[PDB]
Amino acid sequence: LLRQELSCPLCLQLFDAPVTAECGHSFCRACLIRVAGEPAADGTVACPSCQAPTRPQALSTNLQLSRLVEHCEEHLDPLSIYCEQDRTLVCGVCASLGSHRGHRLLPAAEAQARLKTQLPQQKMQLQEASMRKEKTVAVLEHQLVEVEETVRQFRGAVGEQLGKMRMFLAALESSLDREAERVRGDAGVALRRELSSLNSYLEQLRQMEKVLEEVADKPQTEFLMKFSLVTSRLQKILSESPPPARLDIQLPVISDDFKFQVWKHMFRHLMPALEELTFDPSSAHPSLVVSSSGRRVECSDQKAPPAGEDTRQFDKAVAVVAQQLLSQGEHYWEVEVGDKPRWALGVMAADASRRGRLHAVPSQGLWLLGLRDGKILEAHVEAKEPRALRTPERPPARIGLYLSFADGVLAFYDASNPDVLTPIFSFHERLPGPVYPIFDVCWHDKGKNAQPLLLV
Amino acid sequence: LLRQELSCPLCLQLFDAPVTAECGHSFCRACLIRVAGEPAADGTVACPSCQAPTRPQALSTNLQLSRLVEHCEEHLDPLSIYCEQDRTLVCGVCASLGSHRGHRLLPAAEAQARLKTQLPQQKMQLQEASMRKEKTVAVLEHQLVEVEETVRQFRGAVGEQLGKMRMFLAALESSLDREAERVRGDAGVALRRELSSLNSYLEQLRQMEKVLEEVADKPQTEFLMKFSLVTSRLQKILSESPPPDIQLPVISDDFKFQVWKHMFRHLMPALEELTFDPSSAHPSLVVSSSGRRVECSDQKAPPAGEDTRQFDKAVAVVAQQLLSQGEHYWEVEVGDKPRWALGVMAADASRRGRLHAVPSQGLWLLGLRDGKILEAHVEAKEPRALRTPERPPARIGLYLSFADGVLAFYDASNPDVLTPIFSFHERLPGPVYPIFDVCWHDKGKNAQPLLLV
Ligand SMILES: [Zn+2]
Ligand SMILES: [Zn+2]
Ligand SMILES: [Zn+2]
Ligand SMILES: [Zn+2]
Ligand SMILES: [Zn+2]
Ligand SMILES: [Zn+2]
Ligand SMILES: [Zn+2]
Repeated sequence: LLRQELSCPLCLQLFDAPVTAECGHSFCRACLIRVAGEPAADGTVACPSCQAPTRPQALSTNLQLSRLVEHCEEHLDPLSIYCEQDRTLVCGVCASLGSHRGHRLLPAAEAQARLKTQLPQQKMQLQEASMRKEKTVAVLEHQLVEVEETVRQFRGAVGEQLGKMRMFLAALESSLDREAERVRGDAGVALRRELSSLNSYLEQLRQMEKVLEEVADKPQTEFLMKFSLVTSRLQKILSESPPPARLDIQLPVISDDFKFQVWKHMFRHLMPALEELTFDPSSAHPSLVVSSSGRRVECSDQKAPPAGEDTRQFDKAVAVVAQQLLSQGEHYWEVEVGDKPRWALGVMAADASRRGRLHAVPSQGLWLLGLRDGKILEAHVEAKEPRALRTPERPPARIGLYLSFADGVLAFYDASNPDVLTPIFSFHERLPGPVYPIFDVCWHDKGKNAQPLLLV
Repeated sequence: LLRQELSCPLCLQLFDAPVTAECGHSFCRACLIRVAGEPAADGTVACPSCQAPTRPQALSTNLQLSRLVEHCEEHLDPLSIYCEQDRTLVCGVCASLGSHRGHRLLPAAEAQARLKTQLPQQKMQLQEASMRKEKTVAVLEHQLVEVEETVRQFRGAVGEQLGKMRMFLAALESSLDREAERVRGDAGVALRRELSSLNSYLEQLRQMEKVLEEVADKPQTEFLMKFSLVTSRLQKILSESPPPDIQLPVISDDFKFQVWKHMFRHLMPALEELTFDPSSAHPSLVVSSSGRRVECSDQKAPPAGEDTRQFDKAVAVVAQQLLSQGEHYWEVEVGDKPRWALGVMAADASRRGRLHAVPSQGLWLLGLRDGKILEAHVEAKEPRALRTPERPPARIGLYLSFADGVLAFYDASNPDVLTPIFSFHERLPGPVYPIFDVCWHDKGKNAQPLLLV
């Protein structure tokens, strides 16, 4: 093992006084010194091999292998043959004795000729190992940068999740403390108006008391003069007898009901940017009259003219789609429905045969929903039969809708109060998209389906 | 026909030079120039009775008798006769001429004798006016203190309303970014260990290349030495052939909802480490663990006593303490309990007599029997129920605020978050007591141990 366990990959010197580390390794001194990079100034001097460090300040000087050691230094006979059964080089005397008296072999000259011939193949394996190690280096850089930049995206989402409600709270507190401060200004004006009034009154009253104290002993003429003057002024200020009442504030004060309604108002007012970039009539229909930037809809008393047959347009399906749709991000918009007693909403891809709303259900991804007669829901869902819902204790007025993607986050909830929305139903599952959601209003229907339909 | 401008009715002093201004009033200047309170030292422009735009240099004056005279002295006849149709006292010439040739009057003496008699009565009226002025000053101070203390309460509610979610967001971001930093540390440990490995590999590869470059032209002995050494080490490293992914739960797209869910939990109102009260305790509800955890067994119970603070038949529990301001939150578990009851009552109803005691007298009820048959009653014939959700119910949450009667108790099928399924709506003067009851064993299975906090 002079060349098997006593083979330093760095030195192959005359091994004596090996340095032992807490990793469980024995090695040489300058051989290990040849490794550069990490001095104790930058930190640990860990073993690059076995995940167990050892500082140069924890010397456990153990020379066990150096004392286990004992041309050739044993026979003056140079190393002679590499064993072909043991796969080991020894010297002729040291080989025949001990190790290699009983194996199969190949002669030394032939073996070294084989090696001197095969040299470039091992060099190619060397540069191939270098190529693989650099492939792994590139994987390392790509993985580390992808991780830290995904962290960049996550911390940015954190930043925006902060910013939404942070700016909301700042704006609400500022608005309402300025409201309170303007009430302060009004009350201050009132109190200083009464201040000026009553301050003039009492100041001149005490002036009057001192003046009468002086005038109590004047001759009869000016005596009566001042008497008449004071009589007139006192009768005037008693005619100006103001019957005063208190103020009776009705300022909305911080109770402990606010939390619910204010928290709904923020739950609504969480809203990213504008979606006032309108629709596409690419499959529009006859029976409707539109206005208000082409947005408010109804029907009128003019029979509707038919349309020539076209491939994309429906046979009769009187519905509407829009223009924009993405496959990333978030979007919001707001509508109202008025007194409309029957309508329908759903969504469809490029796959269905648009001409004909015959038997066609979300079984093929032809997603449906509708309602008749005020509140009578008809939920055609992944079952050929509709379902119903609540009859709420108040009529529904507006609608508001929002889209997020990764979960197929579809959102459409009533907004009968612009301060606060009220949920109706959702389906927490994913849709690939973007295909279009489509929305339908029925015909004139004798004028019964002819009452206005709002939007902004 | 007011003669009020004999002098200024608000100054009663020397030369005035009356101002005819756009306020609709006749003004002086020294009246409030010598005296502060409505001063020009800060830019005041208001009338103490109208508050109209007016400046002190719009003079349109009269100096008739001021230039004439230097006692009436318009005739060298002092004021002589008081007039009664107009309540004026003038001199014979100035009265009879013009003003007072045709009125009711008092010539000489009775009126001024009345005045000399009534002097102290008008002084007493002056004391009354002083008392009224002090009433108005006290109203001023009361308004000042109410205003500044309303500012106190509003700014304090603002501070705490900030602090709750401000500390919540800070804590959540800190916890999760430190979690991210620890994931960074893990990735750093992996990359630096592989760094040490591969840098040692390439460094000793460079050593091998330089050694072979130097030594490729040496004698055969050390040649064969190197041959065997490299053979052994290279077959060792080919045996050491490495045969080579974070699953971090990322934010969802509905993620905003769950973040709001956890905030809805950790809103952090006051803590209620104050459990039930055995002020009317009974046998079959054994309590332990600082009066928290309760059980019961198959040994019959001593019969009922009779006193003030004890129930009719209900072997049940009442509460110790309750105030009239603030908020109180808690989270509960029910185990496999299929039947129980909770409610609230005032100091008026009797705890004796198990007849149909109902919220008809404001004795508000809620209960459950037989697995999931909910029974929540108000003044009617039968208690009501609701949809029975599918995912198994585990835990409960409850909340109280006082001034608005904010009563709350909602499902918490995951203790992280509650979901509103059933509660009532009333404001109570209070504080009236919450009471709690568990029914019998029914072979043991109707009575299983109970917990809170
Ligand atoms: Zn060495
Ligand atoms: Zn030998
Ligand atoms: Zn051998
Ligand atoms: Zn004056
Ligand atoms: Zn005025
Ligand atoms: Zn006269
Ligand atoms: Zn008269």
